[PDB]
Amino acid sequence: RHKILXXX
Amino acid sequence: HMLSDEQMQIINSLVEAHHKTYDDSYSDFVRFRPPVRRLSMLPHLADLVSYSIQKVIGFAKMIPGFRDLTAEDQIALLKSSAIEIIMLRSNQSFSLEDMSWSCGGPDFKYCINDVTKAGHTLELLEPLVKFQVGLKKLKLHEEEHVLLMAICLLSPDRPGVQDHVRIEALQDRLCDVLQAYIRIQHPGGRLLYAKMIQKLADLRSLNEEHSKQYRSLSFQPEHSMQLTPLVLEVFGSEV
Ligand SMILES: C=C1/C(=C\C=C2/CCC[C@]3(C)[C@@H]([C@H](C)CCCC(C)(C)O)CC[C@@H]23)C[C@@H](O)C[C@@H]1O
Repeated sequence: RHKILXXX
Repeated sequence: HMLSDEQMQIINSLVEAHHKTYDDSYSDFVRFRPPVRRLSMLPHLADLVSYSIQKVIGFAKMIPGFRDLTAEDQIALLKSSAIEIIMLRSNQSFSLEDMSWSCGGPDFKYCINDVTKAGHTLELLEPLVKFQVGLKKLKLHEEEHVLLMAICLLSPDRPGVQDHVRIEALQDRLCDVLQAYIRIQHPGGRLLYAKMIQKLADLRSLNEEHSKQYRSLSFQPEHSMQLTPLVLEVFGSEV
């Protein structure tokens, strides 16, 4: 999981 | 023929999306770590690219249909294409007379030599400027420029994408709009669509070279430390 890409 | 309503609405939405995410004043650039001329330009260019990734994300969100994909496909598309969208959208600040990107001041004028002070070599930068020159000479209308960014972003041939059919159908719908626009609205663009598709293949090759060189850069703690959290996530191998 991507912390920042979770602003998709 | 004549462009249709749905085609019109797509062009309008893409041009508005670009105007909302690309600020011709470049006034935000004073907020980056300042440029300095061992990798004296990496802090400033890491900030510039990180900022630009956020803009490309805002642009993607306003591409008609993109927001209907799963979050996983959106991120896969963004991660694989981000550096390409940045290379394309940067053509707007690129100048033939200076052979550099000029962004509202001498401090924010970037030439090939500045990017070597960020870890990159002529293996990437020489092809990159030739790309900017050839793209600049195409004299794209704004409509064409923004369509090409959306087409590049909505490519289904990317690693990590699941719904390949839905993404290809979206991209096909944008290619059709672009083809109709060029035929109807662009005098002398008989060969233009093919030239733009070719630029997409140039971008693939520049992506590969950037990724190779980014890896060499990002595996050294003294250099990865100067990047931003968003750059590390977007350009990283984390799945
Ligand atoms: C950003 C944008 C602009 C210039 C893009 C440039 C010029 C400097 C060097 C860049 C940034 C290339 C670098 C080789 C990218 C490497 C970044 C990194 C150090 C992380 O590996 C890619 C695009 C080139 C300014 C403006 O057009 C907004 C646009 O959006």
